[PDB]
Amino acid sequence: LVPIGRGQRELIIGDRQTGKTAVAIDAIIHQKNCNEQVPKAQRVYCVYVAVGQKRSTVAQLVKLFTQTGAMRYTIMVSATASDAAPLQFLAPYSGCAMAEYFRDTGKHGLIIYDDLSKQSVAYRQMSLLLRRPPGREAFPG
Amino acid sequence: EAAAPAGPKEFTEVWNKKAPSTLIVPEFPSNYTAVKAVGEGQVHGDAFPVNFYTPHSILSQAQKDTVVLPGVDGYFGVKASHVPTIAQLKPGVVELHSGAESEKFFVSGGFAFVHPNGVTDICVLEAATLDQVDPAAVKSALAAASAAQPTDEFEQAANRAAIELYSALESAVEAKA
Amino acid sequence: SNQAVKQRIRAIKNIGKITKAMKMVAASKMKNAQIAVEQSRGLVDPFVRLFGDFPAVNSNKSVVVAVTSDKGLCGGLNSNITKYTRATLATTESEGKDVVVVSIGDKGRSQLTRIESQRYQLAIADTYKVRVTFGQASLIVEELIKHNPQSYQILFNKFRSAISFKPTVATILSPDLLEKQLEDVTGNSLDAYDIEASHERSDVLRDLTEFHLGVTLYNAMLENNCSEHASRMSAMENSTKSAGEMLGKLTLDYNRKRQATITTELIEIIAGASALM
Amino acid sequence: EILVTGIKVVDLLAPYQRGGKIGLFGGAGVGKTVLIMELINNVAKAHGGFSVFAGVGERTREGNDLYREMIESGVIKLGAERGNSKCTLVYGQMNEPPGARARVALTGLTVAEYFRDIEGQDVLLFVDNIFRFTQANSEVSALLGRIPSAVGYQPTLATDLGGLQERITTTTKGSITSVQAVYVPADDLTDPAPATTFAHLDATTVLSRSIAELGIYPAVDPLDSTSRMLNPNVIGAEHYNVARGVQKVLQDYKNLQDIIAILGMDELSEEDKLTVARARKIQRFLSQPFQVAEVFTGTPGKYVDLADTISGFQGVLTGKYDDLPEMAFYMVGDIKEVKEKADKMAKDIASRKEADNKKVSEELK
Amino acid sequence: ALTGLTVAEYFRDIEGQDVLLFVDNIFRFTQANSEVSALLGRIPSAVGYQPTLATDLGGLQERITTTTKGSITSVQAVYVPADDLTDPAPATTFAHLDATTVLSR
Amino acid sequence: ILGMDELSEEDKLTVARARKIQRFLSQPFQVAEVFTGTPGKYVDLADTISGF
Amino acid sequence: SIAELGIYPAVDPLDSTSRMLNPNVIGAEHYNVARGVQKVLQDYKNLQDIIA
Amino acid sequence: DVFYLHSRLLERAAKLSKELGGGSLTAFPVIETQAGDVSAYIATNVISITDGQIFLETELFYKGIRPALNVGLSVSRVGSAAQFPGMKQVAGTLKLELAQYREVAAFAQFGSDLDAATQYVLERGARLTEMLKQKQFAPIPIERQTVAVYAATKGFLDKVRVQDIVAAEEAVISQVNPAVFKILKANGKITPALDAHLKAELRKVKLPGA
Amino acid sequence: VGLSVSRVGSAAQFPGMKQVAGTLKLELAQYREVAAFAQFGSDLDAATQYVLERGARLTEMLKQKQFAPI
Amino acid sequence: VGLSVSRVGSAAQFPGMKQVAGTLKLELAQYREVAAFAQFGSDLDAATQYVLERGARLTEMLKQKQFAPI
Ligand SMILES: Nc1ncnc2c1ncn2[C@@H]1O[C@H](COP(=O)(O)OP(=O)(O)OP(=O)(O)O)[C@@H](O)[C@H]1O
Ligand SMILES: Nc1ncnc2c1ncn2[C@@H]1O[C@H](COP(=O)(O)OP(=O)(O)O)[C@@H](O)[C@H]1O
Ligand SMILES: [Mg+2]
Ligand SMILES: [Mg+2]
Repeated sequence: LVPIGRGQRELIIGDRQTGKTAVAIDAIIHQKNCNEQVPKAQRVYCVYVAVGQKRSTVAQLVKLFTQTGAMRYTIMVSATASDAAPLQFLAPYSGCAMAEYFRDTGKHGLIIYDDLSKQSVAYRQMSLLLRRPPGREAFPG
Repeated sequence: EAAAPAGPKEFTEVWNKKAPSTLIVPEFPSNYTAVKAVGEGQVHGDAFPVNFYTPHSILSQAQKDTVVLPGVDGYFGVKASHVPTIAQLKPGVVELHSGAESEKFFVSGGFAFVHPNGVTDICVLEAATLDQVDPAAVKSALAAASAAQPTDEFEQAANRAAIELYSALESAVEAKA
Repeated sequence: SNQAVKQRIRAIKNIGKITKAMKMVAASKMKNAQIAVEQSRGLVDPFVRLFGDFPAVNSNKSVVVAVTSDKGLCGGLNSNITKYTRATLATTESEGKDVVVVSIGDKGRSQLTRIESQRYQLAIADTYKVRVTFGQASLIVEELIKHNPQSYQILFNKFRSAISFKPTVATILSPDLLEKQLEDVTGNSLDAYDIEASHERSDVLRDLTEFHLGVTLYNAMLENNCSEHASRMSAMENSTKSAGEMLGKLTLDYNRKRQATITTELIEIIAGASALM
Repeated sequence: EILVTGIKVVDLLAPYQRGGKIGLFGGAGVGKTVLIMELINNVAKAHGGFSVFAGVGERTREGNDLYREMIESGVIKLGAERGNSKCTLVYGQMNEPPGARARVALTGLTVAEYFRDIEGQDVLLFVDNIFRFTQANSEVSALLGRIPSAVGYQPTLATDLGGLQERITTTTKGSITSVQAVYVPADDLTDPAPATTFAHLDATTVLSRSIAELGIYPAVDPLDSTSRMLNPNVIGAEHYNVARGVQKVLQDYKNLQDIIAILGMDELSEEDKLTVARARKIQRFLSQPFQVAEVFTGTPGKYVDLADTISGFQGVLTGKYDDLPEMAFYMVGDIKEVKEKADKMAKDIASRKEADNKKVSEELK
Repeated sequence: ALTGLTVAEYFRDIEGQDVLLFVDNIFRFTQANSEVSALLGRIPSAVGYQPTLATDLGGLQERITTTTKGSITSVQAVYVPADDLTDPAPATTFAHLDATTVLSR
Repeated sequence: ILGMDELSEEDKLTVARARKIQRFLSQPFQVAEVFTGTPGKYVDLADTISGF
Repeated sequence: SIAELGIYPAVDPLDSTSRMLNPNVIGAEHYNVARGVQKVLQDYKNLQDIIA
Repeated sequence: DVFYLHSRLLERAAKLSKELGGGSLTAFPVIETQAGDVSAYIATNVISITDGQIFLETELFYKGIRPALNVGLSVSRVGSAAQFPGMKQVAGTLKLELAQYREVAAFAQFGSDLDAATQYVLERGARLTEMLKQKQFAPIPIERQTVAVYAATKGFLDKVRVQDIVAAEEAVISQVNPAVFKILKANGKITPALDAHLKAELRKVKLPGA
Repeated sequence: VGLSVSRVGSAAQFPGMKQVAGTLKLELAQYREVAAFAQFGSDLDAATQYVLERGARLTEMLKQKQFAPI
Repeated sequence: VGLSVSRVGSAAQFPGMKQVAGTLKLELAQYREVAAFAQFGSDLDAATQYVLERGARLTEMLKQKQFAPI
């Protein structure tokens, strides 16, 4: 129904506990299933950016990825909820810089910014505590 | 022999045992019928209750003293206590009488009962009084009816009904008194 | 956000207007089709005064008719009749007999072909599309004596009042099969009548029970049509009061969200201005 | 690993993990203290380890009630037998200033963290209203000189709540089974303080105000409560399929809710009137009497085992109980007790016409 | 409205009479005080009214009373904004009203 | 939607009372007799309670 | 709403406006078929609520 | 801190221990809602502070039912242990009969139809409703309340029409001899010696109407 | 399905799925077209009842489990 | 028509229009309250169908082309 492409940014939007992380995980697991099959340059290297999630969920996700063998191609950037708000703000950029290595060197990357609705709350925390004037829902400009 | 007495009282027990107990027992047309046949009364002398009926209208429900009805064996008058009869009617003029004054409805067929308690029931499908019929149409309609006689005898049954009704209507419009 | 509840208020408001229109449409249709019901009530009683009322007969082939409605906002009428239909159809089936089930009105065919599909041979709709007349009931009754049953159960709603609609069952016995026999006591109860017809009594009773089936079928669909309009007049009344209670609740919810929106937008503006002032 | 609580809507539709964070979301008077007292009653007795109760900004009446009901239960022993006590109370109740309510959850966490890390134990940490932690920081941050974020909360909401909630974990050397109550501030689940703490929980049990207005207690919303244990690879497919079937029937009844309002049930399809009757049954069958609610209702409590709920909810789904009335399922434990209530409703409609009780010759007794 | 209350308060406190006071649109009194407190730099309360809405209304409505020498009765025209009786300006004004005269079309 | 003919006699007696009650709530004012001619009425409370 | 019916381009025929839609500008024959299309579309938009 | 404003005020209404004199303090905060909305900020604040609630409905109040207590939404679970016994005996079947009366709300013959077998609970819940109505500034002693609701809920006012239960219950209080009120207040419960003399006193009174 | 869009559409999916998926995308639009007309039960002319099962079979085809990509 | 007011009102209109428009706004109000029945097939009691056709020709009376005042 909604087919992705190879350089496409596709938003997984929904309410809580509807299966957004699940769609992203099936994308990463399917890329492990197809990387063992294609000649060396159609292989997709995944990056999971886990912003704002609890550390138990990231442990469950690393357990799942390593028991299915998908951790061989996956990087996981994990700025959890107890981390400082600049680490949660900066972890999508860290993960994108890790996954841009494969884009810049002829390979193919795939990145999931899981809970990008939490990077904005961490950025709002930083900008309100740096005394920058708030806006819509007190988010920065 | 009546050892299997169907009825409204005897449907109720088989219903109360078989059907669910949430429902009230379904009604019957006997529950809406106030006057009957076998249980006597309703005459009190020279009067008798006449109920002249059509599916679209209730033409009379008063009491009369004589009614003359066009039976298949000819006309016949029903006085206050006639013999109980089920008289099929042919096309003709049903005439009510309450005394000196009379109303004459021309009917198309039907039946006519009079019951053992003296109540009579005239049951016809269409009864138009003689003022409502024009005679210029019944003559041309009988001329168009007594002319074309198809061999399909369903249509000749309809033609026989046509010429019977129209002829009795034509004799019913020169029969003013 | 605060636009969906506004158009939802508009939708419920127009639904309330629609159902208040349909209520008085059904009121006008009940007020004119009531005199026809009281006029047709006369002809059914000379036959039940003559033949009587024998619902609990033992027959071997029987046609049961459920007189339903065509349009589907009746509010608990056709379901009531398909309850009573099988409630009396299981009451009079204990003999290992044949049953043909017929429905008048296609909301009967939507409700009877799932509850008795083994016995359902006929579905008659579009009966109320202009008006019900006696020739129409006569054609339907001729389709009922296409089969040759021993009895006829007719299920309809008698227009008792504008609020009460008593569901009735009316029974018609076949002439040579049960009509002479359910009158036998100490001889016969029909022998007091002197037949003044052309042929023998086995044809007079044939003509009389065909007439009696047609008359009670005419009155059946006519009474049921008046009660269908009178129950639609009450169901649309409940629909207006329900869509008025819903509108009165949803307007309060809209006013709460309106006040909350003005407060939170103003708090956003003050918080953005206090950071600079 | 699953933690059976003995509550039907909790076991079936959102089962609790034995070492995970558990949230009870409620809206001021829907029953999340009675639910947490029933979880103490059902869980903390059969648990062999230690319990901590952190009362963060709740009624002091309830703190005295829990203390006395724990002394008479023997869970707290006074004086010389104090070493056999199994529970530690830490109380920062709603009379305390906001600096005390904002740090008393950390006290309760520290007492639980000692038993987790040092003693190697399995701990239960009940926190009554973890919302009041967030609210107390929101009270003190208005005076700390910060620009406020959305609805009026501090700009550091999520990092405050995350730095508190990331300490309540099962580690490799101990487990904290934490049941937290969360208050939603104006029956608003989109308020930032409930919406922030949805993310730190394994099982959310969202309690509804309208379900409580129906009279169905506990007022757990079956279509707003979730769990990570509702998965066939942990609870088995026979439990998972009946839970997803019950949720499917309750959602398919929720989709008819305004048609039933503005038109009535008279016009619905007979494959959907079956759905409405079955869902009115299985939403009375989630109702349950509690052992802690028997003091103000009088009906005794019903602990229902898990297999009883799974079999009892298969039966209403398949159609094995379509003849029993709706109210036969209300406030009963098992599907067995539906059958003894269904016929007891049919004695008592027949016991109206049996006798004419008069009392004679007792004026000299 | 306070000028009108003063001219009525003379006839109450000095003349010793039963005075009427017609405050035409008490809502426009509320709205004018909302504008005044917005111009003085104060933070608005709920929907946008003054924080002092209850006490600015109660400064007017509490001098309209019966004392030992006379009384002031007050027939106040009430405007209800956005057809909303729970709007805080008519919700505050209705707390002081002792009667209600609804004129219908 | 139905008509005054189908009403009860007590459901027409309330109509016959309420029409003259709502007519008896009317009053000609003294401030309108400048331009409407009909003189104005000042009704006491004792007359009002008994007359209703 | 037009695009959820699969109709592309999803131009709202009512909510679109132009300064050229004037009988002095594009001609009265064009203007009347435009206003007639908008008339029948607004009538159907008002009838959908009683259709459902 | 508008929660703390009310919480630090209402927490001072306590029942002290026996070491502190045994004194108490009962609080009745009053909260005005707007259009019956109890999901307001302050209303949900004080609901989550106070032990019970007394919801007063505008629909009942403008239907003549005064005190207009919403009997379903109103709770008090702390003072339910501290009830007058005897009143606790009859109040159970009182609010159970009113509870199954609230299942006959807006569909007696308003909603769809009538079954007319639950006319007993309909014309019983009406008499229990007009039993609980009460005028202003006249509070009733508890022993005369429990006698009045005993006469209501045991069926001793079952024959009286709905229009004069206000007169029927004051006739019950004025006509039943005032010894039983002293027995009921001193014993504090409807003792097995007392229900007999109560039921003997309750059949010999002339209730108006009928 | 009605609210989830994609900018590339074709030219960036499987060609064999491109043969068999346009007739699924439009047929689910037909299936959603009749869901607001399934509360009465008139069942017009075996069309609004035929796609009422055909699209309902397609939406059941699109369901799948978790952690098990195909 | 129902939401457009003029608080000056009839004191400042054409006196030849004032005796004709007082009928017009009244029967336009009558047409506005009977506005759902225009979309119906079952005709009502012809005290409403009369005001339906009358109000329809009255709304078509008040139409006016642009830049051509009367
Ligand atoms: N295809 C599926 N089939 C069955 N269950 C599923 C499917 N996808 C997800 N789930 C279940 O739904 C629940 C929510 O999934 P998931 O965590 O992916 O959603 P989420 O939106 O990321 O939630 P959160 O916002 O809490 O992170 C999980 O418990 C998972 O077991
Ligand atoms: N399981 C239940 N059974 C019966 N009544 C309940 C139940 N849960 C809550 N209630 C009622 O709801 C009220 C809510 O009490 P409580 O749990 O203290 O609310 P809160 O959610 O504000 O802590 C209780 O007084 C009780 O009367
Ligand atoms: Mg997620
Ligand atoms: Mg609490």
